[PDB]
Amino acid sequence: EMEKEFEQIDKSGSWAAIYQDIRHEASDFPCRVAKLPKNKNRNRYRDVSPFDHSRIKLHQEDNDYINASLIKMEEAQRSYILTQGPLPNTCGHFWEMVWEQKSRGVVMLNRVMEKGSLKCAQYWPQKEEKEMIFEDTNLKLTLISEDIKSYYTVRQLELENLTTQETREILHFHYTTWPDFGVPESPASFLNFLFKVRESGSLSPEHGPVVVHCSAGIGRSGTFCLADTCLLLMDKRKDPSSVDIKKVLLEMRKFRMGLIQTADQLRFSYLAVIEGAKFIMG
Ligand SMILES: CCCCCNC(=O)[C@H](Cc1ccc(N(C(=O)C(=O)O)c2ccccc2C(=O)O)c(/C=C/C(N)=O)c1)NS(C)(=O)=O
Repeated sequence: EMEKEFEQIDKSGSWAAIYQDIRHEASDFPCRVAKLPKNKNRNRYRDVSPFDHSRIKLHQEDNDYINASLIKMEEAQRSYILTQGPLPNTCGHFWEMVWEQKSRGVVMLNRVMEKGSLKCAQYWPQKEEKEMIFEDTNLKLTLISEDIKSYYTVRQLELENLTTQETREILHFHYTTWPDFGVPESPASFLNFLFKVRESGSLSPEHGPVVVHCSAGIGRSGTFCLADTCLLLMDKRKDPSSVDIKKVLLEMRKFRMGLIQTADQLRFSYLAVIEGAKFIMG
């Protein structure tokens, strides 16, 4: 029972200690491509890079680099591409990735501006009649429809490979209420958002991996993938109480560094799973 464990950590207020154990135990792999001088402007943060072994490669002989990692969860049979919020100069790379990986959905967990500064480039069109064209990767993006709700917005986008004239519908799930500081009060809206993404089929095997990002693509984005996999596993195993969130996180960290950046985010992940289980259980 993780809820029982949850209350113990709370009781003895040892979240930071536990979060630190995970940090210490976390995998560590080379990120040589990410560090090449030629890719300096393709990274938002100097200390956030994709491991070479799990990085997403753009299908171009020029520079195949993009700060994105493929998190493959074998047992849960779920895959996620975690990436950084695109930069002014990497929006075309971003959509090129979405196209080449055949993703069905993009999940955004932050706002373009937070705390008064830019945390992500405006990579999608805001008005139907004003489509976007990424000349460097030869892609066209058009806002087809938008549905603004209280805690999130879902947008229907059309991505066109100008080279082949081929087009695909891309769903953009934007969680718009994540607080500037800290984590949400309750995982309720976050969980609802998660189920909305699921219900769309964007997380399903018939499509490429969903693309998930926030600013660095490790903290909030980690919370999303962690909660989803844990819930899925509790649904798959005949003994749901065997699902160990700390274990799941360490496994995910083998594919991208620093998923879950604070003790608050860790605690929140527990809440989300526990609360999500009480509902998803039936
Ligand atoms: C693995 C390497 C990490 C080493 C530390 N590096 C950093 O914090 C940063 C990168 C970095 C790492 C994690 C961040 N973070 C995230 O959840 C996220 O965006 O992935 C959050 C982190 C903590 C709390 C909240 C958030 C958040 O956005 O919710 C953020 C976002 C902060 C913000 N909202 O302004 C930035 N690098 S640098 C050059 O020192 O600035």
